Amino acid sequence: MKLEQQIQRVILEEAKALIKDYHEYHNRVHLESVRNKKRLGDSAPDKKIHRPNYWSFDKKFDPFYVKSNYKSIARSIANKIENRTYLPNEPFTKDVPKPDGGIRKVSIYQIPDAAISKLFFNRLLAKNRHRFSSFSYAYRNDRNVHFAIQDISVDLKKNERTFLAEFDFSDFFGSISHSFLNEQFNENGFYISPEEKFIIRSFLRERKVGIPQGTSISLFLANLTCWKLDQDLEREGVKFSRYADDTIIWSQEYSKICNAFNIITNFSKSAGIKINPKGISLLTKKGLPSEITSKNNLDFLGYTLSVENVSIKEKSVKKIKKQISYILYRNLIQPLKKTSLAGQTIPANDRDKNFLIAICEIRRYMYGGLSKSQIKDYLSGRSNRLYFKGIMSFYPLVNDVEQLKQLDGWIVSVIYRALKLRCQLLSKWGYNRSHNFPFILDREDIVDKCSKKTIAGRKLFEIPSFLLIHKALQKGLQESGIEKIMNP
Amino acid sequence: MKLEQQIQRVILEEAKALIKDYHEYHNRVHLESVRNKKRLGDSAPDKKIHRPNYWSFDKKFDPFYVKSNYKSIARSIANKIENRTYLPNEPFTKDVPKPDGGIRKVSIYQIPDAAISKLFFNRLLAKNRHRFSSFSYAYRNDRNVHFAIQDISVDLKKNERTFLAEFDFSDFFGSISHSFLNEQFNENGFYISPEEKFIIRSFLRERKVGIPQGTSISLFLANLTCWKLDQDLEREGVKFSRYADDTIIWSQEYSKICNAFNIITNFSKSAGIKINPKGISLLTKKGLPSEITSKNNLDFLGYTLSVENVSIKEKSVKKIKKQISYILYRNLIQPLKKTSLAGQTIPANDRDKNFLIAICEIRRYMYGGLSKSQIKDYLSGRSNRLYFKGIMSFYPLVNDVEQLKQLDGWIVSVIYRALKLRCQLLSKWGYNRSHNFPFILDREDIVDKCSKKTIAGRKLFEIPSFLLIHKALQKGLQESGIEKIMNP
RNA sequence: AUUCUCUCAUAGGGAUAACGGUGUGGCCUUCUACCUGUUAGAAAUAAUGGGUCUUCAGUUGUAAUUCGUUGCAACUGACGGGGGGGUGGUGUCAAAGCCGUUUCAACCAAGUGGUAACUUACUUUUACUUGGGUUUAUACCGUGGAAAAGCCUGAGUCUAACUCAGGCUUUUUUGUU
RNA sequence: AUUCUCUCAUAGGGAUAACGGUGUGGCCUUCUACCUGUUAGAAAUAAUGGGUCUUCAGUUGUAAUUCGUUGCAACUGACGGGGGGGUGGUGUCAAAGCCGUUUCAACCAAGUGGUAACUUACUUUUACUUGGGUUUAUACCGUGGAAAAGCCUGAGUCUAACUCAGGCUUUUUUGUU
Repeated sequence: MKLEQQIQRVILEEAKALIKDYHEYHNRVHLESVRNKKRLGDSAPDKKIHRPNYWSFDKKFDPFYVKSNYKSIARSIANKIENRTYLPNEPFTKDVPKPDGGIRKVSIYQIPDAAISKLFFNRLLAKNRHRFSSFSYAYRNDRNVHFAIQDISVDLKKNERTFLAEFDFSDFFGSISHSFLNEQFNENGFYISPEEKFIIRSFLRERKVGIPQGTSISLFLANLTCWKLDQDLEREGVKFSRYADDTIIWSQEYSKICNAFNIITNFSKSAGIKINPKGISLLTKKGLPSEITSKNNLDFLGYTLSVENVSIKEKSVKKIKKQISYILYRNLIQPLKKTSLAGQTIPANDRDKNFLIAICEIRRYMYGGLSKSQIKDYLSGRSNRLYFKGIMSFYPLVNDVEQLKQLDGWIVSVIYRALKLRCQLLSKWGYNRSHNFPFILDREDIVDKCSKKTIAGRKLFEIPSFLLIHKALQKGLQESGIEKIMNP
Repeated sequence: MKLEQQIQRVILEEAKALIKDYHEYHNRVHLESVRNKKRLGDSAPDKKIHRPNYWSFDKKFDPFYVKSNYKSIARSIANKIENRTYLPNEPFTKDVPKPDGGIRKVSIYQIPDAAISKLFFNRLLAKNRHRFSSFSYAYRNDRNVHFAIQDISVDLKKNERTFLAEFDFSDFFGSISHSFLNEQFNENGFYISPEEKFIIRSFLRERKVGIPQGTSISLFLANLTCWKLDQDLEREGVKFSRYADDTIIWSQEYSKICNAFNIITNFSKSAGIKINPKGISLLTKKGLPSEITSKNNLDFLGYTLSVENVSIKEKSVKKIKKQISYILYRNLIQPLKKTSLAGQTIPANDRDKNFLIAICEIRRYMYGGLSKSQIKDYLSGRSNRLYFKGIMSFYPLVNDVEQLKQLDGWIVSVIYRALKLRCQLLSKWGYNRSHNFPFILDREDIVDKCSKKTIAGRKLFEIPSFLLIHKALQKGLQESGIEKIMNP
């Protein structure tokens, strides 16, 4: 297995995956444009298939070109690696505003360079896995971050008073002396072959200072740089998790968190670059007071973790409500707020097709398309497996039944109100349909009536409920674990 | 995928693997009996193919029978699990003397019971991995124990003064209250489904107190039982590793290790059972003195780990010397110490076939059959891969060049002496062969002369050297990691 | 050309129109309680078309119990928010409260100084689609072929005007279907 | 029978001799520096049969250098234990030492009170074999078939002795080869 063959394999697979993604993109756009023509009638806009802009910045960004000449590309890359002259091209970078007001520098390396990064740094991470800390993650969408969440959640329950502290490592990775990184190469038992060291130094040479964030090589260089910080924090007895440019350190003692603050400062001085807290607080059982500045809720990604429950962050709930509300608006209000209703099917005969489309869209967003019969078959024992998709697949550790119950109420209320305004607009256009099924149900009757309706023998009107799929999530986490439900 | 199909799959694979092992056993016995006939002439004994004795204690121990009726076996097992009446049969247990004077209770569950144990407890371990400690192992032959060794080794180098302590958990697992285990079932974020809880309780019910050791279910129940001991020790800042019924806890502080002793005692009291040290010492750079009782070497499995190097334990070096010495004795001395030399080829014509057989046996035991040309091809860059087998595959973390150099000298000296006694015995029989190649070389000439000799164009007389394959092992650890060399 | 093939190959050459995918339905097969017409049939069932619950907690009875708990009834306790404006009881010495009655509100909004819009969208990542595989129809990205229309340039007769040649843009059918 | 197939199946029924593997060599193909006969051949190489090194550290010169370091020479520094008995120099006021010279020792043994044995072996596990896959020969575990020998039991003539039937043990060839 020569290096050229490995490069050819990896580059071909990366380009093939990107080509499959583009194909599915334009196919999806066409299907959506068919449905949008049906929805918005003549007013419906026309399809506009885009191509990722960076594809034109360089030809090796474009997956199709790379697939065209991946053998030559890999041939030259292999020669460059063997002659120790390889240097990755410039990543197409785009700095993006962050909610704190900073900039998250997105970096897209060209397909050959990203293929090399995966091929080498995945091997390095696999071979040095036991040398790294437990909860170190590179992306904030990393599925395995949920394990860290679990840990903190468990502690926040068992420890009824936990001192926490949060930190931002953005400037560390933006400007970390490459000398420090190169010093760490032969410490802590790391196994980095000479060629792997050359590739590391080459990706660092294409850069000048800092580690490229949100990339294949991010996790390795981050763990390699932060190995001593992890070791000191582990000796202090503090528990910690780094995700992307954030770090959370929790303990049952105040002295420990203060000593961790000192450790982080000393490691920053050793690095020649500073780490700044977002900073320090105490989480306690709700109702119980606190001595230091305290907060009874911690925002960990899309989770609010408290000593009592794990819930969905308020921003995540607002986003879920935004998506459901826009589904109902797009399907039941927007088409009827257009200048003309030419080619827009009007609800009649006790059938509103737009309402079926909206309910199914909400079910896909929430359940993934599961029926309440399927979820109950899984919850009873009839079914030995349920596919977990939709929004709740991203919040598998939620255990706040009240939040889900409130969202159920909100879904029903918004369905009623949107249907009511749809009736109002329809009557404005000239169609009186208040007596028809979609518009006659009271809010306290929508769920029952919809549960009873059946089209094609399948109950496709049942209003999706968060609590049912939450029960299913709990059973599936007691049966498979986080990893299985997050990815099947 | 129904439970019966899963059970059939696992039982069939277990039985099939055991049948493959037996087939290879008797085939090896035949090949060895051919070679032994050629070696010991008429005095060579006759073949005696055995069958594992426990196969006759019950018919479900025998792989052939289990393969005969694995469908009915799995059918009944699945019904028993679904009706919550399944109880594993009695393991064929055999207490064995331990070097400390204790008894290691070997337990072999019947093939269906062991297949169920794997099927369920491997799933449990996979789904609760991140809830367990890093260096927790069930068997002392577990390959991954080497990672824990790496950790301690690294610390013992970086920390030039390390307080260590060792403990024996044998009585803990021999008698642990099953109530304590059952209490831990719903703590620490563990995910144990009701059926997995039933299987755990069933294997515990077949037992009365204690966890069956050296079994598929050992690691899960041990980690589930010791999870609070691990959490307490991790909060104390002590690092630790449990392997089978042993635990090593190390720190850079004396207070920490004493507090760990207190933690272990408290956990013992909570368990209703005592954990006793083998106990406490300081490892320091050689030459430097110590306050407390100190030792500059720690025996971790077949390793002696010191602040300066990782070496092979003295018992392991004795075992290696025993194997090499017996190879030379069996091939070059034993045949000639028989009553008659009927059918035993006598060295002549400057060719001793027995010496070729012995050198090749030593090469297999040491290198795995590698030629020095192959190892140097790998060490130069010519070859991109070398298979790592033989004795040194079990000691991949050795970095003591002096020990290997001394073993090289010992190999050459023993070869010279065994060949000399072979010449003496041959002359006693009537064959004068001191002038011939095998018996004319001085000890300072054996390696060179043998290196030059070639049969079939391949240098099969070269005296195997530990230092060459040690260099190869270091390169393969910097190129692949522990896991890759340990198992290809 | 995103196909196929050559160059000591992160770039350049050629040769052919194909390659790569998407929704629906079909078979295969993974797992799926009960009651039912009506088709076959001798009560063994299968495809079909209609319907019901299916979860969690406690109490009690019962059986096992290695003293963690476990199977079965069978009774109730939850199992679809919040807010604004009016309005009845409560429920107190007033009043918080909290029971219910009607209207308003597509969401953010239980809020902004104000409240609309938006899904190929905003974004620290807010990210994914209906167990696995394969073929009748409707398709899709690019490329190729054909036609039509418009514009520009050049040439011949030449006042006009007509004809031809080249280039550019747009729109339609197909070989993958 | 360890093969194939049936029983509401951790157990029982049947039907056939096969099933499951091992060493060697062959092709396929994964990676492999240099110099060479002698076979083909027009110097392009291929199968073959002989040979050499291939690692690490420092110094110095040189080129790059984001100031971690990196490519290339080219010089030396290691790159095959220990012990017992004699014996020479050193190397000191003696002496430890430590240079080398010869003998003894299969290992443990640089030790036990003593020193032999052992590999289907001892054992806390001291545990594995030659990159992946497949077919000419030599085989293997079990099972089946055939023959021979020995022993026991029963029956017929019966003093003996002979014949037949049944059971048990052992050893040899084969269908997988």
